Amino acid sequence: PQVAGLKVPPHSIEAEQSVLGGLMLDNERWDDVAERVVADDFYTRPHRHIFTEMARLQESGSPIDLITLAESLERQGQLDSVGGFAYLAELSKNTPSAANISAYADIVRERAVVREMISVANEIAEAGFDPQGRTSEDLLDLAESRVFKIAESRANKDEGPKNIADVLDATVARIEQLFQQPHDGVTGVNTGYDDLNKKTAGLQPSDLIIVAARPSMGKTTFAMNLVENAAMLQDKPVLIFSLEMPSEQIMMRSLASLSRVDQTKIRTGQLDDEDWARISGTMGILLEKRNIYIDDSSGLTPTEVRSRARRIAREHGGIGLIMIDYLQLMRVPALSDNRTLEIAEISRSLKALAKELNVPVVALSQLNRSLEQRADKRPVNSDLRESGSIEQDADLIMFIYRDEVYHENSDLKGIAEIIIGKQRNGPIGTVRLTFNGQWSRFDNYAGPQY
Amino acid sequence: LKVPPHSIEAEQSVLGGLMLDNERWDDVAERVVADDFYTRPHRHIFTEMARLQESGSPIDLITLAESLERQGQLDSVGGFAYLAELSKNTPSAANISAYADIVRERAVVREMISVANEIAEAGFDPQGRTSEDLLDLAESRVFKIAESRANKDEGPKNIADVLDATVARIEQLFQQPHDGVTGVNTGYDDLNKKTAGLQPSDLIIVAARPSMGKTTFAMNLVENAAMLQDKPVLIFSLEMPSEQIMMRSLASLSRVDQTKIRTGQLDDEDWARISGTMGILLEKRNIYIDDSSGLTPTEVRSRARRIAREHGGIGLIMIDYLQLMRVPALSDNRTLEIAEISRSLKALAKELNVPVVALSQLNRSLEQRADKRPVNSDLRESGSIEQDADLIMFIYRDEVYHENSDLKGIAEIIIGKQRNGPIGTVRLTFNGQWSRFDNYAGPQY
Amino acid sequence: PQVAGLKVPPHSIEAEQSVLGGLMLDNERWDDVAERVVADDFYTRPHRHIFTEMARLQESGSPIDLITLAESLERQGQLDSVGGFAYLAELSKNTPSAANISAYADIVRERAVVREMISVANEIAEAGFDPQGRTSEDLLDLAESRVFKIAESRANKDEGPKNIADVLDATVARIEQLFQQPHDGVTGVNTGYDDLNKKTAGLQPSDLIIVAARPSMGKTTFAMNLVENAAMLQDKPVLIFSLEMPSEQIMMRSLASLSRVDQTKIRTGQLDDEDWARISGTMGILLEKRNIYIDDSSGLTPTEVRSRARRIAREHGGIGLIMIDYLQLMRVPALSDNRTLEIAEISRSLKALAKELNVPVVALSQLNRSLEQRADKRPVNSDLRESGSIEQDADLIMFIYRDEVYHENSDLKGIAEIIIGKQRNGPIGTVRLTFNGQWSRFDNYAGPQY
Amino acid sequence: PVVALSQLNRSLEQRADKRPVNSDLRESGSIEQDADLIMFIYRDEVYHENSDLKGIAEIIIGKQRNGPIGTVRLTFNGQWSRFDNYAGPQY
Ligand SMILES: Nc1ncnc2c1ncn2[C@@H]1O[C@H](COP(=O)(O)OP(=O)(O)O)[C@@H](O)[C@H]1O
Ligand SMILES: Nc1ncnc2c1ncn2[C@@H]1O[C@H](COP(=O)(O)OP(=O)(O)O)[C@@H](O)[C@H]1O
Ligand SMILES: Nc1ncnc2c1ncn2[C@@H]1O[C@H](COP(=O)(O)OP(=O)(O)O)[C@@H](O)[C@H]1O
Ligand SMILES: [Mg+2]
Ligand SMILES: [Mg+2]
Ligand SMILES: [Mg+2]
Repeated sequence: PQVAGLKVPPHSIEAEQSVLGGLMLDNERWDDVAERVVADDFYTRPHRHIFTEMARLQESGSPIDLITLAESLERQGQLDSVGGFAYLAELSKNTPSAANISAYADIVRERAVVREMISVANEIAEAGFDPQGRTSEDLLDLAESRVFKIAESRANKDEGPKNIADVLDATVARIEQLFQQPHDGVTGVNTGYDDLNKKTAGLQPSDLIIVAARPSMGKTTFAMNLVENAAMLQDKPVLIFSLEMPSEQIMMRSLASLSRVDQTKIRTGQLDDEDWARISGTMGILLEKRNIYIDDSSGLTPTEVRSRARRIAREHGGIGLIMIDYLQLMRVPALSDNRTLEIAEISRSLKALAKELNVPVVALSQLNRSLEQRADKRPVNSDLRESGSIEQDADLIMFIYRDEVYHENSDLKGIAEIIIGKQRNGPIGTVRLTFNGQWSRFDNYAGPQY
Repeated sequence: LKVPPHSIEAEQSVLGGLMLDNERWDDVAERVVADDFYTRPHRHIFTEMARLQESGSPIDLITLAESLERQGQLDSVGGFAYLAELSKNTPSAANISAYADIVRERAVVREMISVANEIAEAGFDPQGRTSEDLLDLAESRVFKIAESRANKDEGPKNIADVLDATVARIEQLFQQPHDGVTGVNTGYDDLNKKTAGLQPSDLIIVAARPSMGKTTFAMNLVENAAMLQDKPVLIFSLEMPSEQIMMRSLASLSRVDQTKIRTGQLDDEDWARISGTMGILLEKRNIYIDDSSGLTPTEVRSRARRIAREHGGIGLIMIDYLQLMRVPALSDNRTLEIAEISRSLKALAKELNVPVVALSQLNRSLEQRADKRPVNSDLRESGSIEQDADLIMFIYRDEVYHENSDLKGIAEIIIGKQRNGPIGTVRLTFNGQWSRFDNYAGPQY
Repeated sequence: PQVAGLKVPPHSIEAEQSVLGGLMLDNERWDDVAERVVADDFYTRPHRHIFTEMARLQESGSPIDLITLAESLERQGQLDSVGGFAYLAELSKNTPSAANISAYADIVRERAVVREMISVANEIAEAGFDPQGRTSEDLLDLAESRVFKIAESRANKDEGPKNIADVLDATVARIEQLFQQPHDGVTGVNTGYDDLNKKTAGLQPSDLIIVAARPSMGKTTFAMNLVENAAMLQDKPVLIFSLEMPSEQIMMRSLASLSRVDQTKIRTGQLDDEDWARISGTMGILLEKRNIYIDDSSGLTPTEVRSRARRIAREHGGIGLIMIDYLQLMRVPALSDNRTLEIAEISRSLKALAKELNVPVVALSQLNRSLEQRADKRPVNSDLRESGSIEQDADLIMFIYRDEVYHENSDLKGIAEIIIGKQRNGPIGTVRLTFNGQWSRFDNYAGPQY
Repeated sequence: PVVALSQLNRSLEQRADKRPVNSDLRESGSIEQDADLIMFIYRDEVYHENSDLKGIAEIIIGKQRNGPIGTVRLTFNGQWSRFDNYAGPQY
């Protein structure tokens, strides 16, 4: 009957059956499950054992679907204790589609934690009635312990609140490591532009830089210049998620910058021996390193972006930089109707990413026309209208004003000034850069002052 | 075999030995309170006799009976015969302290089992609550007994039991110098007077358009309250990691600009301040920091409980750029998200007897006003925090929105809400390269 | 075999042991169980009589566990007669969690109905075949009364529908008891504001008052003044649920208001002898009385509010006032997905409480900030957006406006007006009061008409 | 072989194209897993009038265990309930 079954401890075996075989079908969602779920949150011995195997093996063994699991279990030699491969095959039979997993990873936690807490309550009571030579303070410190042990068994790392001295020693090691080598003016990533390295103090390793201007001001060119220089200097990856334009134009413009010959003398082939030599030079010095990876997709969400980036992270080493062109595309199905909160959540998640990996971010944007009808037309932070979320999240913003698009009579055609709208860890101001942009590159401007 | 453990002749013994010796009253009262006992009549006896020991000394048999008649309560305690049974029996000696002690012990136990059973109830019939919103309940209810010393975790409170704590509060400060302060000192001799210190149950909110160093101000607060006070503090930087936080606070102390530190070059003049503040900070270990990515309020509560379980009790908190906080279940709608956040914050602070400091942000419908001082109706996040809070401090600083304006190197603290006091406005300075506001010793505003 | 297991009347015995095992192990639940179960709902006579004692004691003698029960059970001569002490120990030995009771008392009621219906069906049929020379008129009224006796066995004796004449006797007795004594215009509770009792006839005793405003008008002060006054104007308790802020501030405020001194002379300590005199007076008047009870809780539900209140009601006297502060914090978690239904639930439940005890209920609120864009700002029934159920349940609503926040050039300084906006018994109006908040109290205003 | 007809949730409706797929079949995968062949169906005379597919029926196949997937065209003359083959432009 049910009355004899009512004393049962809550357990949801059905989803617990589904989840294992669902991950046997796919090892791509495995991290989001490993975080949210732990062994003891499985009810019985065998499922728990199988998840133990499937969790330890991905530290070393990539292939865990059906049979390398048998190789593992052989190296443990615990055949026919969970039924071995017999009941394992009975399990691997199940959920041959396994579309999604999240709720089936959450209800486990619900039932597991509830069961555990209630066992604890039972213990507290029946201990209070059978005290066994004990007194209140000792009677109750155990209660503190058994209550706070639960979530402590689920926390994973020292992610918790850092004592002061640890972060202190970390920062002091940074100061010392920097004190060894020359100052360089930089405390992070270099951009090449020495005049910019001062104000910015170098692109810092934990931030969400933003760059912005109307379309034909060529912000995209500047972003590619940044990643370009940062790739040639470092011994470390970079990444580029260009959305609007596919990659076979990206690389043409990249060679236009690196190689200082226009697109037209490349797509055609009118290039002289010196020009052939410089194209071959950029080719050969990129070939040795091969830092860049590119995803020239159509439209994306931050959730996919974290996966695509962390895959590169685990492939080799910590990354050095990221770029994102024309931010406004990156969707979110939840708020596909509204836009304000959409941009808010985008910026939020990208900040979270950049902190999750301790690496910078570039992330461009568009502006609103209305600065046209101000008659000075110089950008300010009020101009880009996205509810001003980015004006809060961002550790850095800067703008571009190429003089020649609006005015032509003026003599400063071909010069472009950067405006730094806001910076967290420094001052604001401006700089002056120059533009020989039939091959899409900026360079320094060693003129008189501004 | 099993029973909610009560002793019942110890109780009668205490009542009897308390009747004949009216003076034997503080030795008891320091150990026992009405709800500590088991039955109803003995409680009402105890509290009426307390009412009599207000002034009336003689309380054994007859004056008690007469008062208890005046409240019209005789014979609901048995009767006058059952009463005189007590003075008849138990002429015992002064083995009275340990009686009250064991009775208090039994009461603590009974309370413990009651809590455990409530936990089991809410484990079986959660009423849509998940586990996250359930461990919160459990840990709170247990912690309230474990930390607390008055061991009456839940219930209403009759008044005398409240006035005792109130007047102990009003007592302890007069002995020390009061100095206008109650709670925490910010170190700013003008703000202390408009505030009397960050009172230890209140949700403070800071609010400003970004480039104002509100982050800097809050760091300055927790810093000064880390050194003056001798209890922990917490700093949650959802805005940025701790390697920047450390440089900034250390800079604020040593009065050396950041651009010199991270550059890695500096003078003996500066080393003599760095080493010092390092050591003075290190021989306390006040601080704890968390450089997380995205937090719920429940995680905040959890971490805080574990801290105070370690040792003593915290005294200040700082949360950073509150809009990042997201309770995931209601991520689809934003207003209720903010409301639940602020609710949880308030209950946290009230639970631990602390202040809280929570930064925020503002809507840009103020810039077109052409005056640009903030006020209450400027922040549009449903106004869910305007109703929850106790203290607010907007910030304005003229040398952003103008270059030539003749208030250079000055900010100001526009207060817009005060739960226990009045409002005002204050003048402070800003030297943004070593990141510390200072007092404005000058004319008024 | 099992076939002969079908003619048995349905019953449960393990649940019947487990219930009593929990109740004997814990007294906190008797409300719920007695709100689901009655003596005859059990199977046999012993467990019936046991439940009889375990209710009839908690009527007056609260404690019922194992031996405080047996000490009464003996005096009716029933030891070693309903199972006895040795067997009765079994019930307290096993199931020492008291983990679930309510479920283990639902099914008993189910089977009890299912059995007391069938025992009636058979007893109707056999008489329908053994008519005894009866006639239908003498044969169907018994069946009526039989079927209805089932539901009568459960119903509490004093919740049914009353006749006109008894109610009318109560009414005339009320008017009589009034005319034995002056009237003062009051029909219940007094406040201290004679300007208010005329439009209100006092706080009536079975209602849901609401006191709504913008943040800084001072509603909290007003409610505290009300309960503060009704303390000394009565010989009967009160309650407060200061969900907003804890006791050590509330009592400072209350004390101060009673003694006409500012808070800033207490917590500072720069005060006079006249001061301490007026302090000790109100102190020694509060403590010779023992009316008030306070609850510095954090977050609550009506389900717990009812329990905390009824504990007070059953301990001593019947309460005569309540206050609840900053209502919005009251969680009822099942609905927290939504808010409109949440407020509807709370209002519904508080109304039901107040009427279940025949007492008033102050309860505060907040107003949405829509009025600001109107330039009149005198609040009205339309600007509170909390499902508008509070606009329906309430037998009274009294907003608060106070010009010297919005304007500062005021011809209307130190004056707070009370915009009543709804009434269920009297008429509407508007009251004019004065404010001097450095000690947080409102006062009368002997002044011009309006 | 065994034919076994079935029905579809209206969950497909709001998609603005309303051609079925496998995931449109909300049946806890109870036959998306325990099947060998599927052939969803569509007929554009239903959802839209200005669709230039008057008298068209297409056999959408979200799955075939033993072979390749596809997408196929037929006609429809429901006035006596029969399908024919399509001899027109390709697909
Ligand atoms: N053949 C060319 N002649 C002149 N300018 C060029 C040529 N090719 C590229 N550019 C410059 O490169 C810039 C890149 O701009 P664009 O890619 O449109 O910016 P965004 O990516 O923001 O749209 C252009 O604004 C343009 O002035
Ligand atoms: N080293 C520095 N040199 C010059 N200005 C600085 C320096 N550090 C900070 N600032 C200024 O101080 C302000 C601090 O703002 P911040 O602390 O980020 O508060 P918020 O997070 O609200 O912007 C910035 O506007 C910045 O311009
Ligand atoms: N100690 C004080 N001195 C001067 N004014 C005060 C003091 N305490 C409170 N006030 C004023 O009186 C008001 C009290 O109302 P309050 O309790 O804040 O109502 P609410 O809970 O609705 O905010 C405050 O808003 C404040 O303006
Ligand atoms: Mg572009
Ligand atoms: Mg900040
Ligand atoms: Mg209030």
